[PDB]
Amino acid sequence: SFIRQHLRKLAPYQPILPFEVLSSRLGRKPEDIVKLDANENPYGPPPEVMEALGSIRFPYVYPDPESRRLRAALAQDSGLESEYILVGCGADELIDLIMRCVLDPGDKIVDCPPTFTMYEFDAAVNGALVIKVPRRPDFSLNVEQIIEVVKQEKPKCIFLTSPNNPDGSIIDDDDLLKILELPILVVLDEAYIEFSTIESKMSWVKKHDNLIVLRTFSKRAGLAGLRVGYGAFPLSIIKYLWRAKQPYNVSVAAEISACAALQNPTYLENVKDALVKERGRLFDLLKAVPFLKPFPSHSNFILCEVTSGVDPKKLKEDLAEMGVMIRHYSNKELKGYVRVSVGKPEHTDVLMNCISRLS
Amino acid sequence: DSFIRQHLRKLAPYQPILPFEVLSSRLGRKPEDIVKLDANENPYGPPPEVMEALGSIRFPYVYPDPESRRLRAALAQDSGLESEYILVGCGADELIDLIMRCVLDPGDKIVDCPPTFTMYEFDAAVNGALVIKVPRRPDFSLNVEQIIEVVKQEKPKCIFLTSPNNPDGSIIDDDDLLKILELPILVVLDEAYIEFSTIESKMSWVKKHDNLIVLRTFSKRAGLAGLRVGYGAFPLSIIKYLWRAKQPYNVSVAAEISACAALQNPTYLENVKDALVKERGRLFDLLKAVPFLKPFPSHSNFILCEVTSGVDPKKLKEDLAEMGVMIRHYSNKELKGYVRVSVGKPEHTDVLMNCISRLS
Ligand SMILES: *[C@H](N[C@H](COP(=O)(O)O)Cc1c[nH]cn1)c1c(COP(=O)(O)O)cnc(C)c1O
Ligand SMILES: Cc1ncc(COP(=O)(O)O)c(CN[C@H](COP(=O)(O)O)Cc2c[nH]cn2)c1O
Ligand code: NA
Ligand code: NA
Repeated sequence: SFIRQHLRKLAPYQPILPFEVLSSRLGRKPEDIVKLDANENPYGPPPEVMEALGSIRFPYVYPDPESRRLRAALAQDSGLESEYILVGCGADELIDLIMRCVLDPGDKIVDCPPTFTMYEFDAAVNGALVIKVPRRPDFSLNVEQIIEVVKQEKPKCIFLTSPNNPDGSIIDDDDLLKILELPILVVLDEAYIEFSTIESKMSWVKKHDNLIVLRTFSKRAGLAGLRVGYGAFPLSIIKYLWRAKQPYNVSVAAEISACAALQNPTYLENVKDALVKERGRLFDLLKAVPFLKPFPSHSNFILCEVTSGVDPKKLKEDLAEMGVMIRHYSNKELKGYVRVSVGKPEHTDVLMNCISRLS
Repeated sequence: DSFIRQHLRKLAPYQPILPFEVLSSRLGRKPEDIVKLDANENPYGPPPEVMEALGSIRFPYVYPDPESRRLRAALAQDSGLESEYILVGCGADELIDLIMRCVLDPGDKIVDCPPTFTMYEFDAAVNGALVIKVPRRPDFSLNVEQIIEVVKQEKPKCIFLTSPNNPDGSIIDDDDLLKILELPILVVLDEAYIEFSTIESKMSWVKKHDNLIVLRTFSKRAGLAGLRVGYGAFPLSIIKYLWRAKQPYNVSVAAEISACAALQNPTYLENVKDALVKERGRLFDLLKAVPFLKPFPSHSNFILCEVTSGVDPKKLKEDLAEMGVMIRHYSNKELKGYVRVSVGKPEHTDVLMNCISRLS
């Protein structure tokens, strides 16, 4: 085989399926499926987006390789100069790009599960070796053990999600600053920060040349399908990433949609506020379910430990049969939980109705 | 001193081109007053079904199908090849890079046959592979006897072969391709421009050659370069592993929707292809009459010219840009002596020739 040896036993990522595919499999129209498994924004993007997408002037022309219009808009949005900002085909592209540019095969990376499964997946694809330092029972980082493995094994980078996926807890500044004192590249993933009251740390990259901060349009801004994310990078790192990055992965539709979304700050704030409001209602409803233990969250989702002998995978599959999709991941660190995205109030109501009829 | 991998600290960047909105600002001209013939884009745009579909996307806020299965079903119908052999990429660019990422360890070797598409050498450098060059012959044909000899000597993992080639447009004949396929190497045949030729696609060959991959795109004939959607035919023993290593969601909803829509209008696709083939012949004869340009025959939607008579090819390209016409010049050893002119509308050719006369 021509395939690289380390890929021959790669464990694949476990993606989820969209409405058009779910319809065929569940026997339901898309409008008759409640989809709470990928932290998507059920309100969709501001109306400016579909107006812009239906009037793209140059679909036949390659996109701007420098995404300079969006980066100017992001400099306005973030307060960080555009020289520090890269745009990616989702935050996913930037996670992978960082690893491709920093990790030689055999280099080590620290991961803190339970967390976003793409870090371990991307490390495996790139031939890096993962050092797992598990989070504490309250999902907080074990900084003492992070420091120890960093001293002992000299990993090159660590990814840290805040608000974390899948539980939604936030990393306190002092923990992050303690890790930034180490000779390691820290990538702070702020994919869900808009659902919190915490300020983005994008500006910190000007004071820490071993910090990257990642963001996305996929969740709050309702553009998951168009694939557009971004990040703040130290100038000493971004100069090399520019040279190694693929020229045209950010499509014209991605750039146009993100710029259009930013033109409606009132819509973006209102949908965010609606989702934050429903998060509290959903939490209280799930807490009353005898076999679910929800955790507090600053994101647009709620993690539930499944208790009382209930099979968490079967719970997820049973709800899917009933027309409601929630997230279950089959690996050792996550298989005991289910993760419920925050949707419209009527989506929560359907979910709780289905839960009440289980078994 | 730096977190960046050592081999990337010396990387030569790719030289991309700029879109109309950036050109307008840089040149001080409206886009309608800029003639853009530097990236093999289709000036007619995609079939009208595409902008209709893009304006009515139902679920922009939902992740796309990680398996792009609706488009792959349509591509199976279009190509006659079963969908299990077909991958969809964020442009053919994604598939070129994906192949290299899955097949080349650092230090592994790839054969390249310049002058050709510069992304092969760029992607090889980014992935830490070693490029083994077998230059094409003076008529741009492959040197099969040298490819055979170098494969035995260097034991490379793969070879990329463009047909119609970028930047000259010549085609690889079946016997040369078959001889190369007998070698212990992965052969990637890049058919990005095949629709502008009279040659049939070889996607079906991957069912009998498990060391052949065939790449295609919607960016050129189908007018979807900005939406980023390409595809390829892969042996089942290779595709199984590419599926596992591929990023889940790089093919956007807009990419899948636009490509499916384009395929609903075969008449439009044929008519714009025929208009571009017709203008290719007219453009060739006009360029041939320019004393300091030597155009080469082409089966694609572009014409390569050797710049002769002591004329600076880079300055020619930059002077034309100052007049509002963009053609391709690439600054590397094998390509710097040429300019490449994409085939546009007849009126685009006419502006180009006016500007050439004003330099001459
Ligand atoms: C968005 N993650 C989403 C949920 O994935 P999962 O936790 O259920 O496995 C969807 C996704 C996207 N790629 C893989 N899964 C996300 C991203 C990336 O979002 P974009 O690429 O769309 O910008 C990055 N970082 C985090 C923490 C999350 O949750
Ligand atoms: C032989 C060949 N195979 C694949 C692609 C990629 O097509 P996609 O499906 O990804 O759109 C191209 C496109 N080449 C264009 C001219 O590039 P140029 O020759 O350097 O001027 C534009 C481009 C895209 N990426 C870098 N350049 C090509 O010619
Ligand atoms: Na409970
Ligand atoms: Na001539």
